[PDB]
Amino acid sequence: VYGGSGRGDLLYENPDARRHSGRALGVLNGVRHSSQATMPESGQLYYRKLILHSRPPNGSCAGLQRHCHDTCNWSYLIPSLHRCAESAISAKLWEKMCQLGLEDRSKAWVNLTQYERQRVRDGQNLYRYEVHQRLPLLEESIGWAQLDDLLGWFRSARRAWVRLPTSSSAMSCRLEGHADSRDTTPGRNQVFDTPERVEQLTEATVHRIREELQRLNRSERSDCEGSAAMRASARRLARDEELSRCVEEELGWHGVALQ
Amino acid sequence: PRILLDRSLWKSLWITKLQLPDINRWERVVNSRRVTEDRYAFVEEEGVMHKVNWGLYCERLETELTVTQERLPQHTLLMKAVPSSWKKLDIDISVIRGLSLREAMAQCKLS
Amino acid sequence: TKKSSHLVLTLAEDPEMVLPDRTCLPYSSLMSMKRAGLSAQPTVIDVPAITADGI
Amino acid sequence: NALNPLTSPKLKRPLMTMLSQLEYLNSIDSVFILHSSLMATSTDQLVSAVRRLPSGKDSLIVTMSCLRALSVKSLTSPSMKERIACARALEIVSYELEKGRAVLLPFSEEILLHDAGAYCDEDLMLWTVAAFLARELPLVKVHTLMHSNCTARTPYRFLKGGHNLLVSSRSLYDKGAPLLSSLHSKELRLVTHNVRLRTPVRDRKCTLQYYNPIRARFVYRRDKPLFDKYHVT
Amino acid sequence: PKRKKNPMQLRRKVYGLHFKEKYLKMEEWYYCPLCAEPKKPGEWCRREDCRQIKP
Amino acid sequence: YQRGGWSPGSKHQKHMTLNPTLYLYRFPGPHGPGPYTMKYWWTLGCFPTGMEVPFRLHEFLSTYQQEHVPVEVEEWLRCYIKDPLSELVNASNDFFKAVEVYPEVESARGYKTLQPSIAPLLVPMKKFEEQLGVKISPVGLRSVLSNPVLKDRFLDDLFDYKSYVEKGGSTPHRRLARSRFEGSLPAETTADDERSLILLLTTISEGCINAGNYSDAASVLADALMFCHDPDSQATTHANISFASLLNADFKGAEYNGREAALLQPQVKPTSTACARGYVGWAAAAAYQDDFEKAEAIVKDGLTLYVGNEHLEKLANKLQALREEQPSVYKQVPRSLRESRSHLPSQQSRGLLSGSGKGFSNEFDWVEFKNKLYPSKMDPRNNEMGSVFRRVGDLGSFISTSRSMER
Amino acid sequence: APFKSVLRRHKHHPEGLPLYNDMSKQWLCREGERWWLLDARG
Amino acid sequence: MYARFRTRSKFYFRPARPALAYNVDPNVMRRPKVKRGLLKGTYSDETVDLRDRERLELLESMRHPRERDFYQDHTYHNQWLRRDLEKHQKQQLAARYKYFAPDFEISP
Amino acid sequence: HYRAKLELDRIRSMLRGRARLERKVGLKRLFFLMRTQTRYRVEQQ
Amino acid sequence: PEMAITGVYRDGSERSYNTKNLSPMGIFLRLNNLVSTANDYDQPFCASHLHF
Amino acid sequence: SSIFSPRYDWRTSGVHDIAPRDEGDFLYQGPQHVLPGAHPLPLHHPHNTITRPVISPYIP
Amino acid sequence: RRRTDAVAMYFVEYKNRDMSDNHKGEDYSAGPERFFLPPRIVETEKGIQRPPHMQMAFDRWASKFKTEEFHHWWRLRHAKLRYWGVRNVPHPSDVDPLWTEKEEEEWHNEMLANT
Amino acid sequence: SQFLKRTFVGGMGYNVKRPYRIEIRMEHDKKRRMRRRNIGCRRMMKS
Ligand SMILES: [Mg+2]
Ligand SMILES: [Zn+2]
Repeated sequence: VYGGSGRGDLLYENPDARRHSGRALGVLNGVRHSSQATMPESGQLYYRKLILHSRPPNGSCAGLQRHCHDTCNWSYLIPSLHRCAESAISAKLWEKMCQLGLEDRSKAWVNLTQYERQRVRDGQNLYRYEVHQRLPLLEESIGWAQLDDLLGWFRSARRAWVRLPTSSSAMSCRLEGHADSRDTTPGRNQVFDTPERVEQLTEATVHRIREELQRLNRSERSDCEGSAAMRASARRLARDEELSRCVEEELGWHGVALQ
Repeated sequence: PRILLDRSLWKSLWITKLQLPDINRWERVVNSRRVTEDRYAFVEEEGVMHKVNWGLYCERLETELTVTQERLPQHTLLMKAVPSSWKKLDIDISVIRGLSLREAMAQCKLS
Repeated sequence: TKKSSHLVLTLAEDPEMVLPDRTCLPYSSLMSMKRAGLSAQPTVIDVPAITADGI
Repeated sequence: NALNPLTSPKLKRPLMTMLSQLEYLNSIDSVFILHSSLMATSTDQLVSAVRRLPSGKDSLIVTMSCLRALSVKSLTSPSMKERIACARALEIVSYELEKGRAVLLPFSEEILLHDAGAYCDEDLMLWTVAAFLARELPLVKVHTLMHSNCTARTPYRFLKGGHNLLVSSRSLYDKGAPLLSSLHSKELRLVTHNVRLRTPVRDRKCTLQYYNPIRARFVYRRDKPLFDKYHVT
Repeated sequence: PKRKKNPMQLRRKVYGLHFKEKYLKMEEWYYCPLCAEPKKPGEWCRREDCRQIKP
Repeated sequence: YQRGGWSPGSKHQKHMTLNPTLYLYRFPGPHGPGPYTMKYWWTLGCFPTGMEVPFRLHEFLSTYQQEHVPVEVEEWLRCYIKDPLSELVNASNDFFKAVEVYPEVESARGYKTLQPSIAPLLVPMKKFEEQLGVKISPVGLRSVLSNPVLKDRFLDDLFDYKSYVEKGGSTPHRRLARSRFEGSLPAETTADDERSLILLLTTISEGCINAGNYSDAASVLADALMFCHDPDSQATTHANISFASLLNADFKGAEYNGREAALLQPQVKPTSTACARGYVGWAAAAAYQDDFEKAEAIVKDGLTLYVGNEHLEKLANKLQALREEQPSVYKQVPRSLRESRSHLPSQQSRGLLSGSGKGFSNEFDWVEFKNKLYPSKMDPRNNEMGSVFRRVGDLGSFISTSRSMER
Repeated sequence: APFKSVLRRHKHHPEGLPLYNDMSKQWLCREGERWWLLDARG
Repeated sequence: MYARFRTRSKFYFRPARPALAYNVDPNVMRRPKVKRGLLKGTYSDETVDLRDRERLELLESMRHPRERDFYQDHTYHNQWLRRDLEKHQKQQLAARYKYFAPDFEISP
Repeated sequence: HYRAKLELDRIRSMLRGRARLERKVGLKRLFFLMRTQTRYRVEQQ
Repeated sequence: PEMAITGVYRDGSERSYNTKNLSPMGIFLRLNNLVSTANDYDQPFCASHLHF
Repeated sequence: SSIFSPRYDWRTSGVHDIAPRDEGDFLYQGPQHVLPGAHPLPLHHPHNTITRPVISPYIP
Repeated sequence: RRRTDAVAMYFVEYKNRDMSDNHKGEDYSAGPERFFLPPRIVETEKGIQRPPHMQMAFDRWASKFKTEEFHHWWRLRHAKLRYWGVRNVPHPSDVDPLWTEKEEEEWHNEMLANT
Repeated sequence: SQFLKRTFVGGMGYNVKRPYRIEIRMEHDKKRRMRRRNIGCRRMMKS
């Protein structure tokens, strides 16, 4: 869990399976007893600890002396989802889909080719996977998020054509599989109720957007009262108007209303 | 061979463009034919292995690593073919490791 | 064997870094400058901040 | 959690504590346990430690014993550098605990964790936490932020007790033994690392005004042919 | 009758003082009060100021 | 005999009777062509053995085939350049969006938080710079974004500039076009877009000064001075350039801009203090050049013009504090010692970066002569012992020197 | 692997040789010690 | 006072990488395709190769004046005897100019 | 002739220096160690 | 398919046996070995280890 | 390797991913669960009358 | 220090610069533009005059280098030092003469300014 | 390098044949200039 992949990483790296090597396993670095020659007893926790903690820091470990990345920042996690949606669905495909959805309201699907349908489906699938992988860091950093990224939380879903679940739609059901066989290994951060946690994250981010708007308006009113003059900047007025329009538009697209 | 896939070897060596016409496509033998699907990758999601598009997955990993290394607040420079033996260069680097820019430049100019 | 090597160099920003003082001059230099007539301490003049009021 | 019962409100992050967030520390990759001896003449290592908190894979364990030691040696210390460093460490740890990036070991959880009847201080509670999570969460890399001169850095020769016949080298991996019984063996030191994250810059202070055996020869040396217009005695 | 030396026999030279004083050592310097350049006491510049009053 | 490999690239002893090889002076090793052979590849044109065939197809493809364009196509290439006004509008919109989406820095307690890097801002600002002819400092931009009030000023000025350019066009472009047309066949006041542009550039320069990059601050002020055609704006910009040059230890430019701001007094509005700031900068440049009597005369004239503005009064008090001690030590500053002592850390950093070190970057390692590097011997400005110019001889023309032993 | 350093405490070194009654090691114990009095008369 | 120096074992023993049999890397079809050095941790914002044409003066400045290099204007061996290129260069030629082969044009 | 090369190559991490770096030296070292430890366990421990 | 049999335990541990060209009786024996062991420790059988 | 060899069972982990793929993997229901491919006899070519149909009056 | 052998360099001069007939007001902070040109002079001592015999000797020695045979010697020295393995020596095609007509004209103007 | 020269760091011996081969090569260069041959370096590869 240390060397291979962390909490919010996207790369699936099985630490015990060396599927990325180009050579047979010659020397085992972390070995406690010579008896581990013909039986390393890997999989046991106390031995795999020594086996994995002796690995060098890779591009995801960010070693002790090397400066680490602010990965747990909402202002980084939201543009990451937006770039995922962009790489999934191209610009021309996005424009055509917007035109078709505005002209027929999900009735002109016959116009798109099968390749584009598969591109949209694969994009939704990859976006759901990335949301699953980023959910812990998101719910951790929701406290100090900023309004632009709070709105990008919905912008990215809309761009990926994924309607967020509220209590097309892709976060509505769980991945099928019996509980007696699922990977319930501790230490592997994997949520099991995604339609239940993404919904509460959406509700929390709507509440956070409302709080941020109220705080901004209250700060502006306090500054105006302290200045004792009705002099609002044109930049601030235009910004307030455009954000007030964009927020309600992109929340109504998903179905959530700001009240 | 009865059925020769494009990525298999027969009287030939491995050439990337010849054995992999499209790296996002995966060829196989379905009903005594060459049937090509979209290459995928298995990822852990909700305790099970799920199939994602391999090309999109690799592009996402690459772009994420690049943007993280970019927005990391530092600057790395790789100067290749330095006219010095690596032993002597490491000798001289040991004195400059763990300094400030001012002290590093000062020691370099005074040595 | 004409040997050559590669060099990796990373510069990072550390706001908590405190550099030692390197402007301390020896007593010999101080009293020589005094004998010449130069001030032992560098002349510093307050410079007003940049203002965009006239525009 | 995998068993969905349905098939058959506002979320807010509370104060991070170890015993209540054991599930979080197991997903976390690396855990650095803070020690008050690190706050000697500087706080740069603590700053470099809290810089790794926004990585999402690193955690910081600060105990109430550590906080009490910090306050004590901030109020009573013959070194103003150490007093200032400990006060700054207090404010940094307070900010981190208020934001929710570092975890805290309150006194109640310290009671719940430490072995029964054993006196604990900062030095012993450090290794108590270390042994606990090295025995219970083996897949977490544990580091200790201590001073180079700290005597608690080597527990098997300074904190080790007597020649106890009821302890062995495997007293760390058996769930029925007390946590402090692991002090006698080197396995705790094998599984726990003591690292200096980022030492401040190695730039030497100004030593022009100290005695120099190569500059002392020129004190009484004749330098008439060295000057033209500004001869000084 | 010499034989190949192991890495530990090679590093023994580092333990001595003759190796550290030649390679691993820094300079005591200050800013030239006239040229504003790093400077070691005892050596001076080619300059009519730094030759009369040599700091 | 043959205590190693047999190929010429091997590393051990060989012999001619058993392993005869042809004379190979220097050739690339088993891994790749080293710099010792690439030197020959770039100077002589081939590796110094002559057995290697020069294969420069890749660099030919990279340079000549790329830079080849048929004349019939390049005749029309210039007729499809993008519209400058639309390019400026799009660049301004993108730059404004990228600056607005910049996150606010969170102030931590006990330590300084690292500012978020300007990753998505270097390209939009690059397009803005290349479309407007003015370069912006990235350090100054980062500092303005870190500063909350400077960020608001920059946002407001950039929005005003966007609106003015989108509603009326580009006044600098109009001025250049009208000047070119008049040259092929007067001067209006500073327009609103030009005012907003010089305002945002002044904000960028103030942020760059708060950072500590005086050279870039002065450069931004210089390229902003080219957009003001109003006396008030010109006086303010000249005072700003004078202060920036004082900080950057550019005493000549500081004095010039200060006296320019002072000369802009008669045609300026009486409320402005740009002329007072110009007098302050002029006197400060004089004092830094160690002309104390000149600085006193300048500050006295400045006081008489402006009866005692606070900046002039503080500068006069500082000059008087220096004058109450200069005759107590030397009665004056010596003429051969003026502008000799360093006073600011900017010139200290500049000397650290571009000084002469022990062994290299001095007059004994390599000398420059018309954009070419020469050894210490071949120095045309020096005939010291060890130079090649002491072995020229009389050249069979006439006995130039009376020296009997040499030359 | 363990490593016994070549730079060892010497009899001619100013740091000198230690007293094992004062040292603090893992293999030294002074808890269950007792003091006996032996008489060598006869 | 003294900086910490440590002799590196890679400078004492570093063999060659394992070569590829039949030019096949055995895990091409198994591992993802990411740019080299990213997952390992090798990253660089700027790469200055001192073997380029624009870095020649910098290379010759960093070199020492004592070390001399001969045959700067001439060459011991005659460079006007025609001889074949290197194997990789001939392979580059064959891979780039494939229409030079006889009867390469499709008919009809 | 069997020398347990594939089995003893996994335990070169427990050695140090040239035995850990180079394969032949480490194999000889581990072979000697296992043989001597077997002897000691059989007739001396 | 991977010719191997894996056992996942309640403490998160895993134990795999190789079953390439192995009889079904041997596969059954290794499966019973999996269900018998707990995969929590690996200690020698010595006098100082007879008592845990 | 050979079954009577130390290198036969030296792979202890990493062979199987703990997570099963949600497309083909299933659980063992019990004795009445008809598993595809399972047969008591060792059949290196497990075919039936559907994959390899026989052409004869009766099934052998 | 001298880069070739890392030897310590020393500037040796005479003390009474102002009391001298020659070298009165000469500035040695930086060398002249050419080795045959008169040395630098401070702005304060621009009107200084030199002894006529030394002036004539210096003028003869400097006019020695104003010929084309010196340019040929210069290019031949380039060729010799390039054949001898000395680096950072340009090609005699890329070299340019130390003394040209316009440069000599402006140097004569500066010499008449310094009188 | 004072401490190094004191503690004899480096080869206490030195080359002995050079102070004569140098003047031999200088005389040979004189002879080459006499015979109108280009002067070559004494040690092109023995360096
Ligand atoms: Mg010939
Ligand atoms: Zn100086």
